[PDB]
Amino acid sequence: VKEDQTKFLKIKTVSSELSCREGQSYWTGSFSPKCLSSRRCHLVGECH
Amino acid sequence: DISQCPKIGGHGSKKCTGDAAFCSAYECTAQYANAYCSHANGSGIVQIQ
Ligand SMILES: *[C@@H]1O[C@H](CO)[C@@H](O)[C@H](O)[C@H]1NC(C)=O
Repeated sequence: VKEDQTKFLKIKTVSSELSCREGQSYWTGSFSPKCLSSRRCHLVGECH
Repeated sequence: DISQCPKIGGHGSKKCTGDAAFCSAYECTAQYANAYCSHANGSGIVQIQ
């Protein structure tokens, strides 16, 4: 009714972005080795 | 007891024979022996780092 109601619904367009659709993935980091050594003479244990 | 077998160029109480290492270390007899002395499978001196 004139001088009444007049309700406004607005659709603001904030932004348009070119998003990514990820495929495969994996994880990685930094690694360092540690070694334990044992020296045995011949015919000792499995020194064959 | 290996304390009885004489050391090379030494005196002992029992005739004693063995393998190559024993004959290199101790005196292996030329007569009838009383015991057989083999070298230890894995023995030695163990050192840790
Ligand atoms: C000597 O001893 C080792 C263990 O130190 C063993 O594995 C090996 O079979 C032995 N060898 C023989 C009995 O000829």
